[PDB]
Amino acid sequence: MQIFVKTLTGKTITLEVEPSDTIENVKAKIQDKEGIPPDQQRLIFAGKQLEDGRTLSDYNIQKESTLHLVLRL
Amino acid sequence: MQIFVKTLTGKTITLEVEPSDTIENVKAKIQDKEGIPPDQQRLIFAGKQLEDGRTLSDYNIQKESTLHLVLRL
Repeated sequence: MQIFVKTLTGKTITLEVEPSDTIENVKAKIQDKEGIPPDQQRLIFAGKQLEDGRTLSDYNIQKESTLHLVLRL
Repeated sequence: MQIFVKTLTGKTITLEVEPSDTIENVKAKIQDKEGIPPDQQRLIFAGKQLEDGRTLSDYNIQKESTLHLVLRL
């Protein structure tokens, strides 16, 4: 399924993911696509800070859901 | 299908597109036709700022629809 990751800059990037993907998997995919280290990534869906060991299905992330990416040092 | 892209200068350019084209696809076509880098392009349809990962069908873009192109640095 495709999901959208939207940055505070307004840029959106598309990722092809599985419901069984974890948040770690998604950060590693953002690392591969955009070069952002996972430790510098904060992901948010539907008002929740996404925690590492849980899956997209756990958070009810679905086709063309938009997640928010906030960068942090 | 043909769509029209109208600039603030009044110039209109014609693009042959598919409903499955994404906004990224359209900006790459404008890049090819007019040499404008995709990062300098802002596309607007029917009052909405067009976001990258979505398709023309998503936005109800249709035959001979007019989009608006605003350039940005």
